Amino acid sequence: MIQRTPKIQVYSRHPAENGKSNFLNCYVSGFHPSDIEVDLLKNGERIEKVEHSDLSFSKDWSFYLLYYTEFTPTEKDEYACRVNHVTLSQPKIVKWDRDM
Amino acid sequence: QTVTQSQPEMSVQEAETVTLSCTYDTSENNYYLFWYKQPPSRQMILVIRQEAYKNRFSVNFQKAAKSFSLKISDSQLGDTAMYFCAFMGYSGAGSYQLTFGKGTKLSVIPNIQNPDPAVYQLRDSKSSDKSVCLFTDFDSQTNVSQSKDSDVYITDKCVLDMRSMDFKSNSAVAWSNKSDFACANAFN
Amino acid sequence: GSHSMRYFFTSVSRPGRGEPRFIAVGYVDDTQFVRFDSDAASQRMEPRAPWIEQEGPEYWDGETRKVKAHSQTHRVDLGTLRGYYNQSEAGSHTVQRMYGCDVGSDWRFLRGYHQYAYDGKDYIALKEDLRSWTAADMAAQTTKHKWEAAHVAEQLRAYLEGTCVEWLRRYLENGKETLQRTDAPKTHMTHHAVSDHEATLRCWALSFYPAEITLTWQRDGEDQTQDTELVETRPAGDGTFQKWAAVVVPSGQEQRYTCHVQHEGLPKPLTLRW
Amino acid sequence: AGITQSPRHKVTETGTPVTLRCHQTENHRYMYWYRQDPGHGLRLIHYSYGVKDTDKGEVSDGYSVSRSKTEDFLLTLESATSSQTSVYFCAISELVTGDSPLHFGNGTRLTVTEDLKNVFPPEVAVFEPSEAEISHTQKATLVCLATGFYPDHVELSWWVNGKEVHSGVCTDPQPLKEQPALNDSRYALSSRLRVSATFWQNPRNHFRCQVQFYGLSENDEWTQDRAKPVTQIVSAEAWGRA
Amino acid sequence: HMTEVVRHC
Repeated sequence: MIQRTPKIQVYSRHPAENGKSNFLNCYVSGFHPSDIEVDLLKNGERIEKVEHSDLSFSKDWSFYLLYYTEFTPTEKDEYACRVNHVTLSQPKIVKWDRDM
Repeated sequence: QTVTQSQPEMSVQEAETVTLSCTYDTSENNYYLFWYKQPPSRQMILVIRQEAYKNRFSVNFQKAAKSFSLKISDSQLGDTAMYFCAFMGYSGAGSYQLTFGKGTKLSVIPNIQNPDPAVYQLRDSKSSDKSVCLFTDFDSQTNVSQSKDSDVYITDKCVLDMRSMDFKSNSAVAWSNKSDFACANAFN
Repeated sequence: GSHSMRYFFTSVSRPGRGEPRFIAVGYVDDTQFVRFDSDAASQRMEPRAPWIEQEGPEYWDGETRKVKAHSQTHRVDLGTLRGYYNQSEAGSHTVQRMYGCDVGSDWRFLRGYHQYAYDGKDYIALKEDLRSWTAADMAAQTTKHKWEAAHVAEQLRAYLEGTCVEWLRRYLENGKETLQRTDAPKTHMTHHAVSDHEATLRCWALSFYPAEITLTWQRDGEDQTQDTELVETRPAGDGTFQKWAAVVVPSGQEQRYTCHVQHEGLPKPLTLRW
Repeated sequence: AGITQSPRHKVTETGTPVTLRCHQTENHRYMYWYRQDPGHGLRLIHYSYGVKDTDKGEVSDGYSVSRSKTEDFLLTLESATSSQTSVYFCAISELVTGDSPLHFGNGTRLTVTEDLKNVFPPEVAVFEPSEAEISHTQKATLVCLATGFYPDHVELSWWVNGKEVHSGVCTDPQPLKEQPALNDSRYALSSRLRVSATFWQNPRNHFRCQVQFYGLSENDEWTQDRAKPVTQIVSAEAWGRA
Repeated sequence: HMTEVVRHC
């Protein structure tokens, strides 16, 4: 079988206005198999109350999940997504860049 | 899912027709139903099959009514058996298996052409001073009393068929462990 | 526009741990409205969208019965497939099922489908006309004969042509505010210098529903396929979606490049320039 | 169809472990163990959807199953209880549909006795036809009485001049309990064979009642002075009388 | 509304 690495996207639900409540999403898609560890990071450490969508999959059979939490963005505070999966040599981290 | 045979026991006269009832419960659109015949050999013999999607023995499959009666016309004595109704699911409850009803013991009854009810004392072939009482040749309507005393044993009725002479006769047997037992009083 | 109802089932064996994980989710176009998780405590089909909540007990008891029937079938199937392929009890494997129906603008039946995959690869599938299976392997050939014997395609076809569309029609009515809306893309472009001589142009589309969208880059009126990067369309989290396409361009040539946005709630495609 | 259950007859002491073996030649995926009991039809004990894949029926408890190979489905009772006196049926199916039905084996009569000492082989006696019956009907009825056996695992058959007969025969459908108040009462069973007066009165005719009995095996302990109540045939006989 | 039509492969 073909194992497929996750494609990772960190982003906010609404355009980020410093000092307005938002949601931080980390959407992982295109992976297989289904088992995956995903962490939302505030300055390189795990946030505790992180919700996730119900596992589903695309026409090509590959899986996708949305992990999302609540947060208000500050100017200084770094946010990232930490993903691990059988297809990675080591946890992969993707920084949230609101300027994309 | 469940199957219902409401009549545990039924009788029919030989050559006549009888209908055994069977209802079932299911929440599924597709499923299968079965009648099994179990003769005294104890074998489970498949007799009827029915798929819900779509000869002396016949079924009246009423899917809306969830009814699946078995009709035996022209009953032979060989039809004396326990008949089971069985349900088999498609994907839902009880799929990949059979769920049975409780069964109907059918007794096919022969006509006694010349009744001649009488009690006879038989003696052991071995010099045994032991004896047996035979009550035989009574008509099919005769019900055989159960043993009044616990020292006295009485069997159910039993029909033998002397094919050679187109002859049938009922009998029961009674013996006692007690000495001085009288055959004349056995069946009273 | 066109609409669809699709259910998705995922079954994952866990050697040494007991029962496989089973997850089911049901969608109307791109809005999930039900789910079941073998690991949640309810063991019931659960609502996930406001408009399905109107269904009363018989609907819920039914879908729970059905979803469990799927769960049990998959559970066996994992064991059966391992045998079909003489694989060991050691590794985790995946069964996936997806079926549903599509209807047109008239809400009339367009097409149905039912496909099944083991370990992320096509195993067996109903053909377009819902009358026969396509089974590439020998294992799938074995399955194909079993499903023929149990009139699976005949009964599936009746479902996909009738029940599947009748309930989609019903869902589309019951949730017409949710489901029948068209939210047009909000668009913008960003610009970041890559090197002395290159810059990234990124074309942004936000808060659109349905998820179907096309984003195309264009140099000098011609379709770009070189230096062009398109991410996976991604859920915002409020029932809308986002997508961007980027293109690397030589510095001072930016005005050579147009982005083109196509979506159901745009009467005309949008041409964005930097 | 091609099922064989092993064994076909068994008596087991309360608290002993016992295994029933269902064997198929068919290589079919689905196997079942049901038990048949008066007032319950057949109830599913366990089933198996494939190798090493077994689950519980509605009368699961007290019983384990094993599906090592495809060909064998083994029913095991850790600690025998009297409640597990029943008739056990194995079943086989290829696809489990209308056209691929369950096929049953021939069954296993198992009784759980409180003590192996309770097991007794039958005594058999033939009773000669009553003179009054001959002069009254021009027929003669022999009676065979098999008594004192336990468990009720017997087959009674009549033999006339060394061939088995069926015509003119009828045997109690069920044996009778001699001491109905004992959970482990010994059993009695009777049968009649009826011939013409002519036939009975012909001294050339030989009549034998044969009772096949299923009792302890070679592998069963026996410490009692009376002979071991092994599987055996017991017979009584009579010659025609002029 | 799910289907009932699923069978062991």
